[PDB]
Amino acid sequence: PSSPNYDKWEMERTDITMKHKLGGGQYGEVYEGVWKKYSLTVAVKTLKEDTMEVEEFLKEAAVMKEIKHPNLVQLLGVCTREPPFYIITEFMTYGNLLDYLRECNRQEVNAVVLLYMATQISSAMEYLEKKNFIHRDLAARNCLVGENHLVKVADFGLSRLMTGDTYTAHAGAKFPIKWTAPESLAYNKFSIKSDVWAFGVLLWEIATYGMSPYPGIDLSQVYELLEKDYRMERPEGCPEKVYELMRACWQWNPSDRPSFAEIHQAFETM
Ligand SMILES: CC(C)(C)c1cc(NC(=O)Nc2cccc(Cl)c2Cl)n(-c2ccc3c(c2)C[C@@H](C(=O)O)NC3)n1
Repeated sequence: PSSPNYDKWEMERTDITMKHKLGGGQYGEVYEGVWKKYSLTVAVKTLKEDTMEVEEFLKEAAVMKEIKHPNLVQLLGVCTREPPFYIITEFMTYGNLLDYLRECNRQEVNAVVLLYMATQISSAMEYLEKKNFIHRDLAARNCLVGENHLVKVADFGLSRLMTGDTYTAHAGAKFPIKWTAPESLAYNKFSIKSDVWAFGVLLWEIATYGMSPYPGIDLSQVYELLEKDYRMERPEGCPEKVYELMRACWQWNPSDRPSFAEIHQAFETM
């Protein structure tokens, strides 16, 4: 603290022991680490080369210092002095939520756990809304599961890392089409209300244990279908009030969609 200039986030590289990369590789340069002096497992995001990709890294770190919520990824410290630069967060032990849902025992991860996981996310988004932060890529793949069904919303920059049809072209721009609000597809602008759309698809994800949205529909077909008022059907075993919440998040006009504050209230009140 005595230091005049000072940064409470900056700390010692040699405190962290870096293990192998996470999620094999399809989540980018994010590593398992141990912060030995605390016996804490961590997730470390590094930056190689001299590069001027450096600007983004420092944006990310500056965003994360602002964000403080039990259901949002939490910055534990950084290393910016010398290469590689490090962003350090707590390791969520069960990995991403999509795979967690797909690979889980449904008796242990039963319907109340699903609804508890959904309430955690809605609460995270309530906080972000209050902060006026637009997430832009909300999806199970960007949520993380920790101990005892703790869920945290993150953003792994997955549009530049995932191969396949998750991120695709629509009218000459790139989108995770299945999570994308119609006005975002058509006008390439985003809002908290477009995150609300994403939230409704994420709900459907949770409710189906990680099925790919719009089954039976060709991707080139979703905009036209949404415009004709097609929406996904209620998943098997999904609570009536949860499906109604989905259908509200998927109102054509952004102004008819609930706020996240309202979405959380629906969870409290259901
Ligand atoms: C809104 C909120 C969910 C709080 C969030 C969380 C992160 N970031 C993050 O969750 N990062 C992370 C995840 C797991 C493990 C680690 Cl070690 C980290 Cl650092 N951002 C974030 C901020 C800025 C940037 C990115 C991500 C990604 C990066 C890119 O364009 O590629 N551009 C800048 N916004």
